[PDB]
Amino acid sequence: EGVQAFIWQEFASALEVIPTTLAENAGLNSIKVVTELRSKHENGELND
Amino acid sequence: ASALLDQALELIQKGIHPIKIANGFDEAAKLAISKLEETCDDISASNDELFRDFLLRAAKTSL
Ligand SMILES: [Mg+2]
Repeated sequence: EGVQAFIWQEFASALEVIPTTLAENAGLNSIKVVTELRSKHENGELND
Repeated sequence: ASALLDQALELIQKGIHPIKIANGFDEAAKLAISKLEETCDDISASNDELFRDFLLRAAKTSL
């Protein structure tokens, strides 16, 4: 909460760039890949 | 316009097609003007004493 929260949030949004450019090199819809990759990572945890 | 071009930019580096964004903006512009219309106050339902005031209030604003 407060100020130093928005920073972390936009930091977590940044790290997501590696999977994006990984997928965009593969010619995939990087948005579709990540939305589904985060969704599967909210359950099946550390392997997706 | 510039922030809209900036908001597009971030979404492009994400890997999204521009035309689908531009389309995605216009249907999102049509929902903004629609809420404004349904919510905007009106000076037509006014008497003569209160219409010449609202016109001053806008004059004030712009100045
Ligand atoms: Mg003005």
